[PDB]
Amino acid sequence: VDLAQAAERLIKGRRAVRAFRPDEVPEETMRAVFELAGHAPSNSNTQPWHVEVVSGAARDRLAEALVTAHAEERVTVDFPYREGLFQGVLQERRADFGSRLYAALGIARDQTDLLQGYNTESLRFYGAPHVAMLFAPNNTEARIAGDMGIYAQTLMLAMTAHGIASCPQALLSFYADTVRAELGVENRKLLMGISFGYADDTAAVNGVRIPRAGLSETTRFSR
Amino acid sequence: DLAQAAERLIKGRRAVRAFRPDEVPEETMRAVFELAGHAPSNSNTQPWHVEVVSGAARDRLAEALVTAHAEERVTVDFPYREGLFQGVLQERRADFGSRLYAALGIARDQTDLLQGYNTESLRFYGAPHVAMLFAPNNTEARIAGDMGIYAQTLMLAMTAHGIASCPQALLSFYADTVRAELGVENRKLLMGISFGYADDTAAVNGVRIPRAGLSETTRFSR
Ligand SMILES: NC(=O)C1=CN([C@@H]2O[C@H](COP(=O)(O)OP(=O)(O)OC[C@H]3O[C@@H](n4cnc5c(N)ncnc54)[C@H](OP(=O)(O)O)[C@@H]3O)[C@@H](O)[C@H]2O)C=CC1
Ligand SMILES: Cc1cc2nc3c(=O)[nH]c(=O)nc-3n(C[C@H](O)[C@H](O)[C@H](O)COP(=O)(O)O)c2cc1C
Ligand SMILES: Cc1cc2nc3c(=O)[nH]c(=O)nc-3n(C[C@H](O)[C@H](O)[C@H](O)COP(=O)(O)O)c2cc1C
Repeated sequence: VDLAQAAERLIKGRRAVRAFRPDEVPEETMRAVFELAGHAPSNSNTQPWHVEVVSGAARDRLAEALVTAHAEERVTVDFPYREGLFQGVLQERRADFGSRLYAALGIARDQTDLLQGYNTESLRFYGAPHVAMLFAPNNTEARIAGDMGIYAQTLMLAMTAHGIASCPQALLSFYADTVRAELGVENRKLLMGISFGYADDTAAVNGVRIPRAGLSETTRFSR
Repeated sequence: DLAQAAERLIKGRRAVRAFRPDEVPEETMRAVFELAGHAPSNSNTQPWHVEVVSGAARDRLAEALVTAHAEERVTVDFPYREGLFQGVLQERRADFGSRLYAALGIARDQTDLLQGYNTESLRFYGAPHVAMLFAPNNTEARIAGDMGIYAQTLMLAMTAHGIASCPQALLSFYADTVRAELGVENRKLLMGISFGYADDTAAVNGVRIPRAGLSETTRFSR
């Protein structure tokens, strides 16, 4: 395996997977993956990430607690929304993603109950046997959050290298107090959760193909 | 196999602080930046705007940064206040600094040497190219997280083609200077990434920065 070919395979191969088989990732493989992810760089080598990996009965209790919190409207998000977050082309991209996702699920925007069933399953980690909750310092701002993203991508690519599918989910961070209470975590903010395991390649949702903007839209070269 | 190749990329990438003058071939640069675009993001928003600078334009930019620093014209879009890092995070920062400054041969009391080192850092460590990572005006934690996803995708794509890199928060302390030299408006500068081919004869490139143990950053429960 040539390095240039390997990076293309990992980077393009990793996709947000929304339906998993129940089979667990072997403990030795999970150890190798999370050890490798720790090699992510960060400002001054601060490594601000605190990662809680949940499996088995603890993962089942956590899924049920999230479903209950969602039903009781107990939203406890650590990161507030900022006005005008997605305007212009950012809004166009979100709308296009939403349309492709709902078309792959076979759901129309007006089918409120079907959107509910789908979102209940999202809180059950899309059936994934494992979830990694990415906690960050209480004073996390843009620079620290950037490092949390560097880590998240290092982890997802290390998972892809071992045939482990993943879904990064901001949704899980909307019930941060529930995650903290279940896991006994104190004085840390929850940025996202990453559901992981082995993809169910028969699920239509895993056939969704999300495009990218391309060089003309993202990059400029000057000399 | 793929598992070994991922280990080689993730562990092989290091912050390189001395470069050869040789340029990255244009076709390789286009392939690397197109591959980096495959980074995921919230709702596929892809909030990144990247300015890649080379040749005479890179020289003019480096000299403008050197001048801004010498004149104390610091302009920051994202604050970096002292005390941002506490407890173990502060000790990891101090431990890194002790390792870096020992490799550079610069003591804590050497103001003239620290100034000379910072001048070279604003000259992108002699790298033939620099990528300036611009983010939306209203960037907060979630959007910044996506910028980080992109930055790591880009650095690993570079490593795969034997391209060395150094992410630099330092360059974001002269945001108005970078904006003016590049004709950029209404975007915030998060960081710069200097890149090219490592000068393997430089002592600074021999530094190996460790990581906290898996037991220190990760907790498994069932
Ligand atoms: N307002 C501004 O202009 C700011 C600029 N920056 C820049 O952004 C980058 C990031 O800064 P930072 O993350 O602090 O990294 P720095 O390299 O500045 O400092 C990293 C660590 O090394 C220590 N250190 C500094 N000099 C020595 C030495 N000779 N021997 C041993 N240890 C040493 C620092 O202590 P100490 O606490 O004494 O610095 C700190 O613990 C740098 O280029 C910095 O100059 C960062 C923040 C604010
Ligand atoms: C930080 C972050 C948070 C995300 N949050 C969610 C989420 O809550 N639910 C979800 O279904 N997908 C979520 N996504 C996944 C995407 O929507 C996806 O990465 C994007 O559409 C690009 O598609 P791809 O990853 O399949 O290439 C998130 C992605 C990231 C990077
Ligand atoms: C977002 C970010 C900003 C950084 N800023 C600087 C910088 O301004 N100057 C510098 O010499 N190194 C900078 N670093 C590089 C590191 O300090 C380095 O990644 C860390 O010490 C781990 O070492 P390694 O990348 O060689 O494995 C930065 C790293 C990141 C991820």
